[PDB]
Amino acid sequence: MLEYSELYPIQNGHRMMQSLDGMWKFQFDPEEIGEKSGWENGLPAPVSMPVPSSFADFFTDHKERDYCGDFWYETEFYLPAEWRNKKIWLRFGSITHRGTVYCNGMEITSHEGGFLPVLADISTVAKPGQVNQVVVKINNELNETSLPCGATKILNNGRKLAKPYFDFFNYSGLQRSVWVIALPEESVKDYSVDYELCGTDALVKYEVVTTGEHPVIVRLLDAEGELVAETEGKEGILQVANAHLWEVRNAYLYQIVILITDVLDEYREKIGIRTVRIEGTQILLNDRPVYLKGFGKHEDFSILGRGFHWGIVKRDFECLKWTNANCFRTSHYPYAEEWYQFADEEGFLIIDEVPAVGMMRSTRNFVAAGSGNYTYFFEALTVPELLKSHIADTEEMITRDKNHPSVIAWSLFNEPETITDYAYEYFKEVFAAAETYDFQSRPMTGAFEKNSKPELCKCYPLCDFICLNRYYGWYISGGPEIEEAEELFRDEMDRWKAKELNVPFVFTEFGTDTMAGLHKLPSIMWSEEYQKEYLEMNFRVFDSYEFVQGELAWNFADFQTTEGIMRVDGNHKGVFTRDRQPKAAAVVFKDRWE
Amino acid sequence: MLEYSELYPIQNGHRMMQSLDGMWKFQFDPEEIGEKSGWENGLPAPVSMPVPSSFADFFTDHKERDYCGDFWYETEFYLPAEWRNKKIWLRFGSITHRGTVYCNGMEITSHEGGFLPVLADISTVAKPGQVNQVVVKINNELNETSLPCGATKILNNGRKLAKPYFDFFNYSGLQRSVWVIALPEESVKDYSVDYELCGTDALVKYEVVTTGEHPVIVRLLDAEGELVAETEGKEGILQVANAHLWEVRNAYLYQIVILITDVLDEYREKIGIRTVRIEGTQILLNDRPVYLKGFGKHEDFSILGRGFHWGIVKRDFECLKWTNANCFRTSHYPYAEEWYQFADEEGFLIIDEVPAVGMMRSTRNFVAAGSGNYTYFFEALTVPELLKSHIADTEEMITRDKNHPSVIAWSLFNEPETITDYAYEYFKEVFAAAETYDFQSRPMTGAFEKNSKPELCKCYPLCDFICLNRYYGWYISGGPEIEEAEELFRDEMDRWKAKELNVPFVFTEFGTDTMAGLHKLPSIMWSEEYQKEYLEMNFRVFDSYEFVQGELAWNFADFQTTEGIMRVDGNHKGVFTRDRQPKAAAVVFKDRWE
Ligand SMILES: [Cl-]
Ligand SMILES: [Cl-]
Repeated sequence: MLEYSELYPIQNGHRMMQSLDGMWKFQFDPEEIGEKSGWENGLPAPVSMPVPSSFADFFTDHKERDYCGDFWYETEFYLPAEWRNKKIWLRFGSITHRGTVYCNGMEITSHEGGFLPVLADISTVAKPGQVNQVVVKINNELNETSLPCGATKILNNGRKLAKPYFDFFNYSGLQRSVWVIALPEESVKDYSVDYELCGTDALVKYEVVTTGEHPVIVRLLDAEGELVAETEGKEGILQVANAHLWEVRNAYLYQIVILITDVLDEYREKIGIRTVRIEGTQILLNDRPVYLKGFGKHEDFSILGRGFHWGIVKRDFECLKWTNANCFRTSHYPYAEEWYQFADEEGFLIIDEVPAVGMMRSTRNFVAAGSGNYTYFFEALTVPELLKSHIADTEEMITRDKNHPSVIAWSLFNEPETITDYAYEYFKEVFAAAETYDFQSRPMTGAFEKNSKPELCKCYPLCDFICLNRYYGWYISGGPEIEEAEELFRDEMDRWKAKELNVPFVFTEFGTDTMAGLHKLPSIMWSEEYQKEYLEMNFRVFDSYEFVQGELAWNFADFQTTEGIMRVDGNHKGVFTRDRQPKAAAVVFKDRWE
Repeated sequence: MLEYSELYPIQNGHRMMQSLDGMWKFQFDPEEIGEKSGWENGLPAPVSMPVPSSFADFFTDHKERDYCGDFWYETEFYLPAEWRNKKIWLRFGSITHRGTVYCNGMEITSHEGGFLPVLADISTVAKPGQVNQVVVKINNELNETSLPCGATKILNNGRKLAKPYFDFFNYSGLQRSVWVIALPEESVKDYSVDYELCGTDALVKYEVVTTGEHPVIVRLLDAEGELVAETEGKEGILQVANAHLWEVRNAYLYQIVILITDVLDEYREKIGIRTVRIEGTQILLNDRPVYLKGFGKHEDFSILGRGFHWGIVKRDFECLKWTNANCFRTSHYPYAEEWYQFADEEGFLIIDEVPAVGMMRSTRNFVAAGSGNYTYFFEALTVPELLKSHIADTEEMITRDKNHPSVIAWSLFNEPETITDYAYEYFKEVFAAAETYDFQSRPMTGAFEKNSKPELCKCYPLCDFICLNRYYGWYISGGPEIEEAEELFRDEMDRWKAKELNVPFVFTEFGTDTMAGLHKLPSIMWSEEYQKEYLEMNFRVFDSYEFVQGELAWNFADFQTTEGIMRVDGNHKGVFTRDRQPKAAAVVFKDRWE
């Protein structure tokens, strides 16, 4: 279990917080001489770099956009003098992909994983009342011992080029907000809630972790601040009579309030009373079935790359609502915590995905996810280091996101090898670990490439429901062969039906690249009309199987990828353009999903 | 030698001609029951179809655009009564890809090859003074015994889908003009001219073929109609003193006049006195070196497909002149005869290409032309039938085009297998046959894919000069690897240099797909800026080798291809858009080629 708290920062009497967002100093370190040359003390010749954002798309030259290797940030903040006697942490929403944090010259901690928060305890070096310095050494290379997976090519000048095993640009930097926070010396470290429904009434079971021994009181407030339940102890049950349940696209948020007393700490968070259970082939939310309708997405916008902005969230949610979606998948990595906060208010359902993408050794991975070629990926001697990373990223993800009502499943892989017992052994461990970290035991899943065929795949028995990525009519029998493609699709769904697994299937990826404004009569692959015809055919197949309980189309919006001959300025399978405007097919979803 | 004349039709006393262009009747024959059901007599339920044009892009539904198999045309013309006693032929500029011609109910002839004229002698069935009927059964399937090569997929309904081994849409139909012509019973069938330069003076050596025994007189007129030479005999030498030579981008056309006498026939054609010789690594035109600057092209325009229109020629030549080009390659098939006629007036140099494309078994042939995978193509038992077709298409091409001054080389293959003695044996025969059909023995060549490596290729010793297709910085080390690509290019050109072959090299294909209006700073593959950077780098490499004597960039204009995931509405490697407007890179050529 973890040496820090994953809880979002708040500001009350006992807990303080100050934003470090703004313009930082930035400098590339291509010869990797920073540590030995005093950069922990300040950067020798930096530039200005916005935070949060991704560094790549600001520059005007290739070597800098495509930089791969070591690079540094530095900034300076004044701590209020009133934060003596408090524990003081730096909280980075993310450090992509790995980094060591230095503060006032001292190395505080290093982290691996570029999509989950990083906590640095600077209590012993922070100078309250004075100006303080923070310096972060970051690395954005890809390998097969960390997620997401890939490789690093050295070119003739010795400069490094990222060669990912995934299909999305390797944005990196400090992409999410950065805080400095003050906690009490005895503090709430973690807590977990589970829900039971008793007719109209409800139980909120909870457990609490603290950095101390003092008694804990837990209060639960309704939307208007009035009290509805109170229990003493670090373990308890809250009784909410005539409970107001969090519903799909109709949220109700209670407020939990955790206290440590003699009052030493207070933590407050919005939660939603709802239950998630798989009965047979159905997904039950509050004991009634739900059908998932929505999109795979990316944290991706012009200029900012993966940088968080609230304006992107607002628009992306006003578009999801306009299509009448109810659900999205945080593909292929946990998002910024603000996305889940807002999903909670709006009643969207989230499949939360750990970044286990790239577990097949292929640099053009999307044509290759149906080629039939096994890459011997889980037979290699780096696999134990990889497994340790994957489990640690699952643990940090679940701890961070488990108390959001919108999060209803965990996706623990996208398009890996599953056709050999080497991969069963691997994934069995991962699921085992995820089952222990989630106090609610909500459904665990992953998304399968076409190569994980019903006859050969070893891993679908680990899944509570099964997610399929399928491109019938695009990478398989596309264009004039599109009727062959429908058959082949039905052929496979027939074989899955024949297995009588009695579990739900969700299509988590299907789509066509579509250039906005390419019209052709008759339609051709890449036009707007072909996208509509494609979707109308996948819909017919989905609607032919009682156990298909969900469609998450790929993608919500055009996004940026590694450049290559099959990628025309990124990936054009969006239903919206990258500036968040709808292609002709968005209307297809809107109508179907009403 | 051939049972018909390849000479363009003219109209004088002795030779008459009438156009059949207009709206014809058209009908698909998917069950292939036309012959047995009386369609030779008239079509049972036809539609209207323009001639010349390609049928595919008129329709609004897939099954008809993508039709593959048998299909029929029919029209009706009145012959003047005055054409009794004349021999009467139908002349189709083309019938793509194969066809049997019926006239007034009788089968006249069938043809194989879809890019060269088809002559049908209807003398014995034509009814002068009445209305006559012509009916053509056509087939547009692809195989490995005819050119260009491919395959035919049967889908689940039994309908056929063309699966070409080449990268261009399988347009088909009656794509060029169609005449009915009247000849004298004793007529000029063929003639050939060769040129010698004697200081300021010149010799036009000629031979003539007739369908008879009567004496032949040959006259040569200058631009203004005045006489400059006369010789009796079917074999002769014309002495032109103070000759006016056809020059690059500065043409002079004399007029040859062939007569049969007692006067029984007259044939007239414009020719240009010029010489083509390869001395060492130089291409000499009129004994001085020339550097080829221009484009590979296609017969390709919106709506019309491969249909000929003079307006396309005019605009395409006003664009070539604007880029300061001097040369193009009729890739990948002989064009309509009007293109060469106009090249003669404008002084452009032409590499004339027989349609020997597809001689490697691959349906995504352009990523595969550098993959390294041999397809065992010339070891197969269809190869002798294929060779017979290729030689017959070379023979018909050369006979048709040999007397154009603009035609200065023959390309006899594009991107075939060359790395085994199976293919040497094949191509040795082809060159042997082409050498016999060309009275001027002008240079013979072909274009090589990257897979025909210097160490392995068996076929470059047959070539008078060597043509290379290379995509360094696009299908090989493109994008951020573009400096690796330059090296690799130089590595190969170094190996060719080391072979000290002392022959000229012409790059006949290099380019990048470029979406008009995609700008990015820094540039990415597919943008307009990347095209410029690509070209500026290939130019540096070309300019580093004394023996590179030509650059023909691919392509002059965006054109239509089989639809697929790597083709965004056709092929975007044009320097012009398909509507004949310039991308940013066209200006690069303009400046370099002044
Ligand atoms: Cl640059
Ligand atoms: Cl249709």
